[PDB]
Amino acid sequence: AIKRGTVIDHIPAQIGFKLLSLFKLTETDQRITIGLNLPSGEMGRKDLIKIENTFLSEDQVDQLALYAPQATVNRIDNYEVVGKSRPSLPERIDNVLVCPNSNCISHAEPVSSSFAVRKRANDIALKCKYCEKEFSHNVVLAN
Amino acid sequence: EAIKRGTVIDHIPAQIGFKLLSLFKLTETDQRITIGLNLPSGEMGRKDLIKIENTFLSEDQVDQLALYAPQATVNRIDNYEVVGKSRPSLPERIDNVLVCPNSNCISHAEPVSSSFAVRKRANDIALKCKYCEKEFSHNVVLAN
Amino acid sequence: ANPLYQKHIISINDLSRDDLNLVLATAAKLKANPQPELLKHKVIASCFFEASTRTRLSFETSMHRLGASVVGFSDSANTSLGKKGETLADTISVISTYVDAIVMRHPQEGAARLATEFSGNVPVLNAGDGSNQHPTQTLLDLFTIQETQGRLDNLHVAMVGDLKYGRTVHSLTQALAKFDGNRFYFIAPDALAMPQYILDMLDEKGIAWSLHSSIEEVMAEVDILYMTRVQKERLDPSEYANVKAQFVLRASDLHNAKANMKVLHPLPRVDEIATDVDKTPHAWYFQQAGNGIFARQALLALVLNRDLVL
Amino acid sequence: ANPLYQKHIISINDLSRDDLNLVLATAAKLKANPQPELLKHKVIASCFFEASTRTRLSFETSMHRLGASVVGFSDSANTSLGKKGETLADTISVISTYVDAIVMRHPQEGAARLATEFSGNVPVLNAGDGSNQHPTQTLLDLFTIQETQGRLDNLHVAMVGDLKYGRTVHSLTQALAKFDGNRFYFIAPDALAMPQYILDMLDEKGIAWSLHSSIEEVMAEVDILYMTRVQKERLDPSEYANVKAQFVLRASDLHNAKANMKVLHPLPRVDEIATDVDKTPHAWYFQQAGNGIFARQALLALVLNRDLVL
Amino acid sequence: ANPLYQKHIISINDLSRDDLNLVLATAAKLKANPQPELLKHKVIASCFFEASTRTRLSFETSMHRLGASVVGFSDSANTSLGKKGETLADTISVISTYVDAIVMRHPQEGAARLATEFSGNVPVLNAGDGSNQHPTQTLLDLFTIQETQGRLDNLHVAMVGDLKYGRTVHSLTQALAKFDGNRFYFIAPDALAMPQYILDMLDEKGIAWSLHSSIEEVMAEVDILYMTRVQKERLDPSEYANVKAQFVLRASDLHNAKANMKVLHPLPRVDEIATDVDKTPHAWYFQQAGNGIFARQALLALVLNRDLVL
Ligand SMILES: O=c1ccn([C@@H]2O[C@H](COP(=O)(O)OP(=O)(O)OP(=O)(O)O)[C@@H](O)[C@H]2O)c(=O)[nH]1
Ligand SMILES: O=c1ccn([C@@H]2O[C@H](COP(=O)(O)OP(=O)(O)OP(=O)(O)O)[C@@H](O)[C@H]2O)c(=O)[nH]1
Ligand SMILES: O=c1ccn([C@@H]2O[C@H](COP(=O)(O)OP(=O)(O)OP(=O)(O)O)[C@@H](O)[C@H]2O)c(=O)[nH]1
Ligand SMILES: O=c1ccn([C@@H]2O[C@H](COP(=O)(O)OP(=O)(O)OP(=O)(O)O)[C@@H](O)[C@H]2O)c(=O)[nH]1
Ligand SMILES: O=C(O)C[C@H](NC(=O)CP(=O)(O)O)C(=O)O
Ligand SMILES: O=C(O)C[C@H](NC(=O)CP(=O)(O)O)C(=O)O
Ligand SMILES: O=C(O)C[C@H](NC(=O)CP(=O)(O)O)C(=O)O
Ligand SMILES: [Mg+2]
Ligand SMILES: [Zn+2]
Ligand SMILES: [Zn+2]
Repeated sequence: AIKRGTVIDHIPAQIGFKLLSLFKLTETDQRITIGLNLPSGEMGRKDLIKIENTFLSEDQVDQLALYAPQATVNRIDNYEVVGKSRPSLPERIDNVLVCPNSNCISHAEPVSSSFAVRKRANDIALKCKYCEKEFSHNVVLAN
Repeated sequence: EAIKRGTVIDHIPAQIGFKLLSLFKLTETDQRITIGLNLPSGEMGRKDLIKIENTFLSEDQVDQLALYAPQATVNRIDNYEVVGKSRPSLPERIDNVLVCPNSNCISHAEPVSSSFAVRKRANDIALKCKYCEKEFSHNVVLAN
Repeated sequence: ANPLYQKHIISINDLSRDDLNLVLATAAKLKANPQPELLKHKVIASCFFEASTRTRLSFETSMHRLGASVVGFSDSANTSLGKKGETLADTISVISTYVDAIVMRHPQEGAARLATEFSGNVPVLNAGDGSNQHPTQTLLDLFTIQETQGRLDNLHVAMVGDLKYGRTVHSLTQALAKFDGNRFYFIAPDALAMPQYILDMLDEKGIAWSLHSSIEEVMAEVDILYMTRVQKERLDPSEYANVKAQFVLRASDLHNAKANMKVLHPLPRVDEIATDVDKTPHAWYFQQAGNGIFARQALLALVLNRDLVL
Repeated sequence: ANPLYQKHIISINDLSRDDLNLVLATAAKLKANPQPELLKHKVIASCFFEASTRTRLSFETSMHRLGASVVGFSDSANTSLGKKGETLADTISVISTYVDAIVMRHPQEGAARLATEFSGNVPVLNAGDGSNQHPTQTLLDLFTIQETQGRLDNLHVAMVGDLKYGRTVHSLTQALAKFDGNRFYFIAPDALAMPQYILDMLDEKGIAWSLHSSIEEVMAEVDILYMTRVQKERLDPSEYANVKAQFVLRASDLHNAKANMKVLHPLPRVDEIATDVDKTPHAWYFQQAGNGIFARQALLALVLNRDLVL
Repeated sequence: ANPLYQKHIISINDLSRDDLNLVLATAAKLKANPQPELLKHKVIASCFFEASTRTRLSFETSMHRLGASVVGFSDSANTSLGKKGETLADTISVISTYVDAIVMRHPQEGAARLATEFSGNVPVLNAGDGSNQHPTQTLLDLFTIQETQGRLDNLHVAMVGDLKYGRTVHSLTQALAKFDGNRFYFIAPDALAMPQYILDMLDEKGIAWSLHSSIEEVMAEVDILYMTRVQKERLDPSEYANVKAQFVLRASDLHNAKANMKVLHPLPRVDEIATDVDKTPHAWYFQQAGNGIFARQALLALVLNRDLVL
């Protein structure tokens, strides 16, 4: 139980460790607590990450919706929860993703990747700003 | 928080706890894991800490840690009890986790597991590839 | 200013119905009475990073008929990108300090889009980017359809051949779908089918389309029969069984066609259209090519002139 | 069984001073008294995945002088590894069900060691693995140094040329370092210096060694002048300045040479030894090549025949 | 003379059930009791016009175990056929005046049969002719199936991979079909199916066979799982979708396998057999390769030595 910072809860099993790398969260001097494969009332098993005196970038919260849709982000101040929400999915994601179209110009050239995001049913679709192709976020997140 | 059974890797130097998770693939399990990063120590000042339930490390596995966290303490826990304490001693070899930096080594092209002989050289650790026999500082030998 | 002044022309997806009608109206006028000095004092880059006959030559001729000058290259092998390792980005960055507009064709999807990020106030015209988009082809196609059919709505359109890699039909299907009551017939091998993203767009607008395994199934029904070439230079090796034209149109297959039906093809053709088709009243792929001049003149005039009166 | 019976012969670093002397002692004997049938009923694979004249032909000649048969290849291009994508491991896995020993040369370091992990009870003899080890070169070299100096202890040994990539001098330096009181002069361009693992090994045994920029410094004190070829096929493009022999020995460089001193070279030479050296009494590289027969006979004998020859 | 004395060995389709058993019976004997001089004073040509590791090296090894000498080439590029335009017929016409038997592998179907028409009284043994026949592969295969199943009758045999171009399975299926009550499962991409002349032959003998889309269906009932490599060097460019192994056997696929079942593969494998299979007790492809020595010894014995070995 931290005093001030962030608690990312309801992370799906085997995802917790990824977020640590991808967001370089452990590259800090700030105290960190992590629980992997924790028992969950609503999930059975879950991962959990606590970071003191630290808050996510909008960059980091935007990406979080893809990685872990059902995850909750808690902002704590003075030993108390102050902000609690499911991370809001954006419509553009820059830099982190790689177009799975191998003949996309985005592979050879000094530009940041960029995708337009939408759809429900099952997977969510990412449309490359460059080649205009659209893919399931399953195929894309298998970078 | 305390575990009933498994291994607690205490006294991991700062910024190392995460590497150990990545390198020895410690998170590739359904077992409950608990991690503390940047904890106060006093013996060390700042430290990392890894608890893994229902999981045990042989002397050799404990030894592989000597490259990264030599002053670490490995506590074997059973029935909420510390039933054994051991410290990493430099191993003779390190297999599988590293990749030989010689691009012309047969180990890259063929279905074999990597392997290096470990020796103390000056204030460094030198790794000799079992296959190509070239020697490198541990710093320049990457993982995968 | 006209709606297309100083605009990049990258993808049909960024153009409205009105935008397309404007180019078509402007093309009609320029064909009727030429404006030989309309683009005087303009210098335009023609940068082709892959092969072209129709697109580059009609573009450059169009520039000259309007009085502009042309610089560029038809091969990248002697640019600094070809010999000194220069990026496309830097290439666009310097050329855009020289010229008033850039026409570009490139083997990678997205190259034209990327170019707009480095060309500042200089308009980029996509002459083709990989198997993605071919907007100026669609402009001439629409113009030709308009010419021969008197309309762009309520048509029965068959597209035949490599629909997967045909940037021509990606752009053309999108354009025709901005009009009302068009019906589509896709005749393609499975491995080279019309991509799902095009189909989904048709579904969202409530446009009827169906799949057919032969031309004869629809011959009596179609106003436009749009043939394509297999894009061998884009096939994955796994798709090499499709290199040969699966559907071959011959003069004899036209016996039950509508009288007004026209056979189109962006060209070049290999074997998908037999030479005995050329003399029939349905062949119109060369007149279609011919129309590249008026559509490309129109596009150039609209992008580089605030407004014109004609 | 003799100490070397059924042993893999991969690296000098795995052998002891006693093993080396054993080979030499056996070589002496078979030269004096050939045993043309010692290896009758053996079949031995000769597998060369990069080029060879001396090593392959002398090994095969050795096999025939002892009565063994020979199978193999001098080129990997027509093996199933060359044309059908087969691994080296699978190649060794099948060959080791055919023959009684495997002699192999390969362009990647470690190849011989690998084969050892798939060859079961079939011994592997390393005819050279990339720039790593060349143990049978060292055996003939030692035999030659012994023949011409009367000893292998307390010698002054210069090694000249490409020391970084010379598998010959990696093996030979390690071997001489197993004997007492030898002294080393290393004459190399800085870019192709003797690797640090060799130098450390020498320091550990308190062996004296130093670097020199010319042959002339040490000419007066050397007993063995070991010349090498720049290993151009191993060189990184960044090391292409060293392709040309930096040190050329000519007959006039030998004025201040001890009468006992021999010039050795594992061969082939390019220009690092001028032809005028050939006629001088210091030249011994051809005699050296010939000693390959006796060293390689001995080695085959000890590995394939359980009893000490006599 | 034994039934196979001085016989050409071209196609399994030319041999009877008795011939095959004869080879196998001779193989058993020579393995138990080697006759190192049975072929003393024979010289035998080993002529390989396409690539080989197992077939060529085991044949040559067999020749040496029996005391014969060996001449030939592993590459046609330095024959007068390779450089001076000589026909295969003339090549066989001269070689057949030198040697006592000709072992040949060639990339064109029918080559072995052709050589037979120019070789006079010199027997030709087919080491593989294009995608047609591989009779000595079948001999070792049968020996292996016999060794591990105790019989060649009433077996469940799956063959997986490229059946259209597999000379191995053309020969092997024809051979097993000469025995009673065997059952076949063919697991191939449709484009590389077992040819119709094999299937017709089976129907004529009332042998049961069926097609399957996965290994898992038949895993429970098979005694022999015969995996093959996609023959990419034989493939038409139109078949390039099948280059990648469509069926990959891994150790986990073997859970429901009978304890007696063996996995065979004529080798080389690419990825159709994952390396984790190597350690499981079903893996027998290396043991299989080793049986090549005994099958090929036996064959040489019977063709070149008039009396039945015993
Ligand atoms: O003072 C606090 C309060 C809460 N937390 C941490 O915040 C996380 C969430 O805070 P809560 O514990 O209050 O959420 P909740 O379970 O009651 O309801 P759900 O979100 O599950 O629907 C908990 O996992 C707890 O570890 C702190 O670290 N410090
Ligand atoms: O700091 C920590 C460490 C560990 N845990 C461990 O996490 C487990 C769950 O703690 P929870 O507080 O999340 O229970 P929960 O009912 O709210 O679970 P949900 O339905 O919301 O998913 C607990 O069993 C505890 O052991 C924490 O909650 N916080
Ligand atoms: O499960 C946990 C969680 C957290 N911690 C946290 O570790 C920190 C130190 O707790 P320690 O128990 O390690 O104190 P220590 O004096 O033994 O430390 P050393 O000298 O051995 O290095 C404290 O911040 C504590 O909350 C645990 O020890 N175990
Ligand atoms: O049931 C237990 C017992 C012990 N532990 C954990 O074992 C770790 C060490 O247990 P120790 O009790 O031995 O720590 P220590 O400070 O007394 O001795 P040092 O190693 O620091 O010199 C502590 O971090 C504790 O959290 C459990 O997690 N569960
Ligand atoms: O190449 C095709 O088949 C269709 C289309 N053709 C053209 O644009 C004509 P050209 O290549 O001669 O300029 C294209 O996408 O390039
Ligand atoms: O190539 C050299 O210069 C030294 C040495 N040379 C030899 O072994 C002689 P060969 O290559 O003719 O067998 C080697 O490492 O291969
Ligand atoms: O090539 C194959 O996959 C099967 C078969 N393989 C062999 O005979 C083994 P090798 O080509 O090494 O002699 C062949 O037909 O050549
Ligand atoms: Mg909760
Ligand atoms: Zn893209
Ligand atoms: Zn190595």
